[PDB]
Amino acid sequence: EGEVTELTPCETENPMGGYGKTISHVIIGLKTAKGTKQLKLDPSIFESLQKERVEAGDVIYIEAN
Amino acid sequence: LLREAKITEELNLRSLETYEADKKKQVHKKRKCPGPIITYHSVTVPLPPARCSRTFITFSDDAT
Amino acid sequence: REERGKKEEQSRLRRIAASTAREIECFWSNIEQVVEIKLRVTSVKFNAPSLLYGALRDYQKIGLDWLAKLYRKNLNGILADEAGLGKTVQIIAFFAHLACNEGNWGPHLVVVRSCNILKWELELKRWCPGLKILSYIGSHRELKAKRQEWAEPNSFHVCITSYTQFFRGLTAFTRVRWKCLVIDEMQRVKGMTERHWEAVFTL
Amino acid sequence: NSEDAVMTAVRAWEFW
Amino acid sequence: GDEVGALVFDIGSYTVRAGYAGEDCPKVDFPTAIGMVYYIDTNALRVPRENMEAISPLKNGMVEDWDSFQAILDHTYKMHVKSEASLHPVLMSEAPWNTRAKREKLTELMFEHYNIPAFFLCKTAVLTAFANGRSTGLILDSGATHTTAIPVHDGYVLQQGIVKSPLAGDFITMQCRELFQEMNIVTRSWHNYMCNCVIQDFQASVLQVSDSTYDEQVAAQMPTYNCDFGAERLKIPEGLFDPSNVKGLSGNTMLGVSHVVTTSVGMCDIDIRPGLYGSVIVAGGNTLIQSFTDRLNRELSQKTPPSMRLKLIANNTTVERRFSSWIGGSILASLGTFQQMWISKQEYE
Ligand SMILES: Nc1ncnc2c1ncn2[C@@H]1O[C@H](COP(=O)(O)OP(=O)(O)O)[C@@H](O)[C@H]1O
Repeated sequence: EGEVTELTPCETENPMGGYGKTISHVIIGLKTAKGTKQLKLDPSIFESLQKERVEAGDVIYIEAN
Repeated sequence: LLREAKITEELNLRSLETYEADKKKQVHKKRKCPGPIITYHSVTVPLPPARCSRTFITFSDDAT
Repeated sequence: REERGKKEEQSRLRRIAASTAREIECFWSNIEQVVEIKLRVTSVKFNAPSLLYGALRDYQKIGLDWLAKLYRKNLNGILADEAGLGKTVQIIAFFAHLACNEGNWGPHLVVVRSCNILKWELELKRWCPGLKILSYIGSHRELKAKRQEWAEPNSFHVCITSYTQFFRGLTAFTRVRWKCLVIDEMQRVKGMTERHWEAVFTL
Repeated sequence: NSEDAVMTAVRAWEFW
Repeated sequence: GDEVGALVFDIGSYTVRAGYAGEDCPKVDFPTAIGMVYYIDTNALRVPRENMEAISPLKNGMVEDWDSFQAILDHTYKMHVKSEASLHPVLMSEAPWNTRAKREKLTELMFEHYNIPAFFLCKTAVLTAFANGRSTGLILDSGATHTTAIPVHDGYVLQQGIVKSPLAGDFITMQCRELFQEMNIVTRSWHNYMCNCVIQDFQASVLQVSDSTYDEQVAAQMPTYNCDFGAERLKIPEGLFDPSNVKGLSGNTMLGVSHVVTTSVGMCDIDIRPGLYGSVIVAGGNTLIQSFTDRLNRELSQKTPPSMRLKLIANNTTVERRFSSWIGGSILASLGTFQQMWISKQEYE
């Protein structure tokens, strides 16, 4: 948990296929009272992020598994 | 010369008569796609042999 | 940030160009597919297997060997074998050997029944494909267009003609020279009172 | 052979 | 399959092509050289009016005189297109590698003077590739001002692998001159233009390319006065492919068509050279020479790595190869992307 700072580091398209635009990882900048710690979570979760109103500056409750 | 000419001619005729594709249907499906299609793609990649799974998400256009 | 923005602009231009290219290529492929769909729908035995793609059977090869004397000794005989052995394949192998051994091709003719024209050309294309063959349809208009490339050029070396069509164009076939005149199922050529005899004699 | 080059490129991307 | 009625233009160095989209042949075709004292048409080439200077808007493949460009565009829209230039999109055909300033100037001039509602331009190699019906390939163009091997991958010019050789309008306009003078022979610019025209006629008439290194050849006659030319006609075309073959009038080094293709393919990145070698495309006006594609094919086979396919396009028999760019441009404005990927009237404003 912590204040989120969403950012997607652009990555080359799937190397197994052609070229284009893809996202291999999604970094979330969870900031807690003790400090800050960015998490390079799986990109498939991006759907959940967009589902809820997860904007930069709110507290999110992430689950490990 | 004329020999290879007739060979290629009858080979083309045989190909035509035997043609009496799924890739073309996939390309048609692509045509029908409005264009902003996001593809969820995950493949097994190496680190049975030791390996792992990697996830990729391709975005067609910058709008999405 | 600046260099990544430059690279991303370049990649976006590349991707727009690639999308336009994919679209134009897909439209061209659709057009080509439509066009293709509209168009389409004391016996020496030493034979050369060059250009013989269709596999032949042992007895077929033996028969081919026995008949090598005809072309080599300038003889002619009847080939009366029970149906199911593929005499057409044997004649195709003979036509292939005539070229594999000697460099002479010449224009050939093959008389086939109306209900066997397609079958014969199909077998030709299947067994020993490499050849130039032409069909005979539309005695009124279509044939006139096909007979515009026979005099000067050797557009075809083998021809699959029909019985009924000879009697209406004897003045045309008798002009061009031919080497082999094949006629199958002579049962229709057993009556002397018929006009077919004198029509095929002067060839 | 093509799949071999594809997986080699994937391994190169993994190392990168 | 929507059609809006766009006029596809192509400012060539020898002949400008123009016509409505959806056609399989350029309806407009006439010399591009402008005769200024200010007449731009075959009539201008014919009318022997007062002192006239023969120049062209293109110079080294780049528009230099914008006045002549405006003049030719206006003359086209007035007489050839016979329609007002304010209710019809335009698909301009730029050079193989156009500059930022040139494209900006073209777009500004268009949107200001002509007020075209939609104006877009793309490379020529991609247009030719689309006309041939293939995305990936190697375009080998030989125009009246330059020859370039443009490797294209998915309809985009690989600017890193481009190349060029001095083969241009100067191919035989001055070599064939001396070749004829060997036996015997309104301003100076107009005289040179007429000389180039008659030399191009002689080219299209008798010039032929050999299948191998230069060798003896029988003689052939043709009027212009009449004369019989021996193997001389088979000598100059030799310089297109092999520099060593033409040792007397080819300098010390020269990148022939085959060498140009090899260099263009070698400069490209890996994972795409097989596709380029497999689908090779030729273009230009010099490709119309007799036995040109034959020699090109039978020579590139020797200079080909192992297990690399070499399948070119057998369209040289038809004269439409020179207009492949115009055919691609015309068929381009008959798609759905014409409405999706395109420049509208309010994108630059
Ligand atoms: N800058 C250019 N880029 C590409 N192609 C060109 C260019 N300029 C001219 N061409 C084409 O090349 C041709 C050159 O004509 P030319 O080769 O002398 O005719 P031919 O050889 O058929 O007698 C022209 O017809 C023209 O359409």
